[PDB]
Amino acid sequence: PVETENIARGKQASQSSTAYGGAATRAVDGNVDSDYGHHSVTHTNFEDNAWWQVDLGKTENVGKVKLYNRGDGNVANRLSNFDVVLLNEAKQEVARQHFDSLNGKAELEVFFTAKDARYVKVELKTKNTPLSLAEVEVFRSAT
Ligand SMILES: C[C@@H]1O[C@H](O)[C@@H](O)[C@H](O)[C@@H]1O
Ligand SMILES: [Ca+2]
Ligand code: NI
Repeated sequence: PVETENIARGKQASQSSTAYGGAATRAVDGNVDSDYGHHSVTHTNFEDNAWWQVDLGKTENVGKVKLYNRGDGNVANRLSNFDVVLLNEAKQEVARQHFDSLNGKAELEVFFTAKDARYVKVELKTKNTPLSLAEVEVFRSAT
């Protein structure tokens, strides 16, 4: 049971690198449109262990992180073999979940057990592959 407010929206975002103009802030712009050509999907270099991060700006009790995959050009499978990580204000890991695949689905819902975190990170574990996210949404645990 989570709150409805997407607390990642408009927050400071960063990523390992930026390519094809795929600014990290596109994942927190309030637009889940997954077509790259519509300018709301991020893109890093083709590199090893690409990552993307949002800073929630303070410590929040997180219950759910929802990822929206890229949908055009059939390169959806680049979001595979990845971690979703929650960090504290000191940037130490407080939670981590591993996923093989989204299995063709446009989105993934990730449920955390009432974790107090300031940062949310997506980390690819794969070589020479870019990280592209249409959107990352984060919701507080319902109190
Ligand atoms: C933005 C570009 O989109 C194309 O469809 C891909 O083939 C390229 O690899 C790159 O990701
Ligand atoms: Ca977006
Ligand atoms: Ni179009």
